[PDB]
Amino acid sequence: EVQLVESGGGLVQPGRSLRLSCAASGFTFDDYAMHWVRQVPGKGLEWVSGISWSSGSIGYADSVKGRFTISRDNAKNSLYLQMNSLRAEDTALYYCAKDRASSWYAYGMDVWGQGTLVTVSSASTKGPSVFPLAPSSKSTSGGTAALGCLVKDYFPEPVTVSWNSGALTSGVHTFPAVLQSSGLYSLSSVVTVPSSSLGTQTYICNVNHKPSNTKVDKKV
Amino acid sequence: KIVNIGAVLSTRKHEQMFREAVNQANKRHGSWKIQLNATSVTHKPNAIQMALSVCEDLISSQVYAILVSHPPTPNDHFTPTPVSYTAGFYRIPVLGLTTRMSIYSDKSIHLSFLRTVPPYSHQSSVWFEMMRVYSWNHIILLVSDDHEGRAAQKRLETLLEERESKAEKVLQFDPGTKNVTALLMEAKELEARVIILSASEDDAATVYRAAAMLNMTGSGYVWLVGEREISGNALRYAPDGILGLQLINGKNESAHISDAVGVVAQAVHELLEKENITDPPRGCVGNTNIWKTGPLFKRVLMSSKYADGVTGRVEFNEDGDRKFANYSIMNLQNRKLVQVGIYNGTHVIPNDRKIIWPGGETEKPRGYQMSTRLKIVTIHQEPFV
Amino acid sequence: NFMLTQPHSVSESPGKTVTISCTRSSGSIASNYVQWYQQRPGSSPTTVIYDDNQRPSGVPNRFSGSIDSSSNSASLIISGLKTEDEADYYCQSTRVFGGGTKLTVLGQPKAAPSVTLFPPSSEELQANKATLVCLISDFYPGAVTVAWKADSSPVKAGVETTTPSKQSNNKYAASSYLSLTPEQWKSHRSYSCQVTHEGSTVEKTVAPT
Repeated sequence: EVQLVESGGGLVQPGRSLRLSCAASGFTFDDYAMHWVRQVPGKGLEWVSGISWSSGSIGYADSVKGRFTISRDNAKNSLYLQMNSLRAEDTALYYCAKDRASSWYAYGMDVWGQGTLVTVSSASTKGPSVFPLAPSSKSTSGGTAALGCLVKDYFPEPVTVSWNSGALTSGVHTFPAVLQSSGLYSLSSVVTVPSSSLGTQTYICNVNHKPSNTKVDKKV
Repeated sequence: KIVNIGAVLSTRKHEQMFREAVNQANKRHGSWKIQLNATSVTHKPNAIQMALSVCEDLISSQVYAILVSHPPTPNDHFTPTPVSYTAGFYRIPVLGLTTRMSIYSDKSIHLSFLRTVPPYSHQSSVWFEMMRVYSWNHIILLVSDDHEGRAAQKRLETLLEERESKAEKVLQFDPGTKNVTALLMEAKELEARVIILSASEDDAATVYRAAAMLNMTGSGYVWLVGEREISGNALRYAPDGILGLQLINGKNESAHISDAVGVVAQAVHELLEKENITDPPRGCVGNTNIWKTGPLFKRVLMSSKYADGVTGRVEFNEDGDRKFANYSIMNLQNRKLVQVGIYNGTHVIPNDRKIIWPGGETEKPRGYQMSTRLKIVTIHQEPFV
Repeated sequence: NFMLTQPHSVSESPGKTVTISCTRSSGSIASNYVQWYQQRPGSSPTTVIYDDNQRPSGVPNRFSGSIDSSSNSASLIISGLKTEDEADYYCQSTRVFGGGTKLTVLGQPKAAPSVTLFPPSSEELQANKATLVCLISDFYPGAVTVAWKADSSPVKAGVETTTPSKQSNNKYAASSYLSLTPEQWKSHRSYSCQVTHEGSTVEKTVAPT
C-alpha cells in the first residue's frame, strides 16, 4: 500500500553535510512525483521541493536556493534529499512525501510519509544554574503565596527538583522545561504556602542532574 | 504571460467547456507566468475559407499550440487537413483527439501531429494479443486498400515477424468493389479456416451479403471484424456469433480536453523554464521564417506525458499515437450485443460470460480444419528415388 | 507572497458542528486551491479536504468545504461529533501553510487559568541577566498563547514558552520565560505577560523594586 518510509533522523553539527534516504513500498513509483514538505516545533509546514517522476523537472520555493537541494533515484526505490551546511533553523520534523501525479506544480498532497528528526544545534552538557525567584511584596488574595526557584542552562533532560530534601511535597509543581536557542533546558518549581510563612521560614529547593553532576541547594 | 493555446472545436456548446477548463488550468499550475488565453472558432464550412481563418484569427493572435476535433454533423469527408498544413510551416505541434483514419499516423505527410484517439491499426495489435492464446496460428486476411488496407496487414506482420511465424495471403481489392466472390473460392481452398475482415461500411455490406449463398459462415468459420465493419448500417447483417468490438470513450470529448490541457499545461510549465522562446509572428501575413521553438515543443510532448486523466493513463509512442488504451471487447450473439471482457491494453482480460463462435459452437476450433495435406515433391535421380 | 489565517484552537462537545476557517489575505481565496490537512498528534499527517471540496477515497463523507470568498476567506465544516475529531488542522492553498488549528473534546468543565509572574531575582540581576517567569497552569483546554508587552507595545525578542502539559488532575500546565538584559529591565517602568484562554485574557504586571 501507499507508504513513504523514511528514517535516519539524528543530530549533526552545523556546517557539515547530511545524507538522507527515504524508501517506498506498495504502489507503483513511476506515475508519481515526490514532494518534500516539513513541519517545525512550534509552527506549521512549508512546501519546499518536488522531483519529477524520473528526472529533469525540479522545483523550489522562495527560500530553497543553494544548499536546500533535492535528489532521487528510480532504480532501487529511494528518495535522496540530502542537506549540506545546516543551521539551527533546520532542526525540525522532516517528511518525505509524494504528489498525486507525476508532476508537483499543483502541490497536490497525499500519503504524508512518516517523519524524521534532523537536529542541528550546539551539543554539549551544561551545568544548571539556580536563581531564587523572589515572591510578591506581601500581597495575597486568598492567603496563598507565590515563591519558587529557577533552574536554567541544563542539558540533556531530565532533572529532579525537590524542596527541603523532598519532605514538603504538597503544593509543589515542577513545570516541564523549555528548549532555548543554545540547546539547553530551563524550568522552575512553584509551591503554594500560606502568606504568613514569608519572612519567618526559609524554603530550600534542591536540584539534581545526573548527566551534569551538579547539585545546588538554593534557599529562596 | 499570455501563452495562447488555441483549440479549433465543434459548435459553441462543445467549445463552451474550454473557458471553464482554462480557469482550472490557470489555477492548478498558477503563477504570474502562465496566464493563458483562449481563442477558438468552429470548423467553418468549406476548407479553404477556414484555412484562411486559422491564419486570420489564430496565429494572427500569435498562438502557441493548436487543438482540433471532428466536425459535429458531417462525416470524415472533410476532416481538417489544413490545420496540419497551416501549422506545418512553423513546425508547432498540433493535438488532435477524435479524428481518426490512420492516414495521419506517419510523420511524413503531416510532419508533427499527435493524437489522443488511436487509429484502427491497433486492432491488428489486439488481434495478435488474442490469437496468441486461442490455440490457432494460421490466419486468412481480407481487406480493401485505399490507405489503411496496407497499414493493418503491415502492422500485423511487424508483430508476426519476431516469432518466425507467417500468416496467409492478403487479398487486396479496390475500395467500393462488388461481385468480388471470385477470391472467396481461392481463399477457401486452403487449410486455414479463420478469416480477417476490414472494410468500409458500404464495402463491408457488399462483401457481406455477397457471401451467404457461398457458405462462408458456420462452425469452423470464425470471422474477425473491427468496429468499422460493425459500427454503421452493416449492423443488421451479422452471423450467429461474430466478434463484435467497441471502444471505451467514443464521444466523450470533455475528458479528452481535460487530459490534453493538463498535459499541455505541464509541458509549457517546463517550457517556460528553458532557453529563448521565439515570439510567434503576427501570423501568415508578411513573415515566412522558421519557428525555432517548434520541434523543441514536440521533443517533450512526444515523450513523457504520463498524466493521470479521466480517460486513464496516456502514453504516446515514438511516432505520436498513444499507448495503453482501455478497450471493451464486444460480441454479437444472434442480433444481440454482449461484451466479453476489458482490454486495458497489453493485457488480455476477458470475463467469464457466455460467448458464441460462428456456427453456435463455444470452443476453439483449429485454425486449419482437419489435416493430412502435405505434398511430397521429388526428382528422378540416383538409387535414392 | 501571502499568509493564511487559522484559529489558534477551538473546542466543541460531541454532537455539535465545528467550523475551521482558512482566510487568505492577499489575492482571491478561490483563485488558489486551499487544501485542508489533518495531522493527529503523534501520527503521520493525513488529508481531509482538497480543491476546496473533495473527500479522499475511503473518507466517510462528514467533511465539507466552504470556498465562499465573502471577506476573501474559506472554511472547513465537520458534521457534529467528537469521536476522533481531536487533532491539528492545516490549510494549504499554494506553497503557503496556515497557522494551524487544534480541536479539543469537551470533558471536564473549562476553568480560568492562573498566571503567576515572578520578578527577576536580584542575584540574576547582579549576574547581568534578567529572567521573567510567567507560570500559567490548570487550564482547559491546554491551548494558550503567551505574549509580553513592554508597557506600550508587544515584544517578541527573548520570549520563551513551553508547550502546555497535562497534569495528574486532568488539567493542563505550561511555562513561560523571558530573556531580558538588566539595562532594558531597568529602562522600562513595567513589564507584562498576557495569556488568552477561551477568548479571555489575563494580564499581570510587575515593577522594579
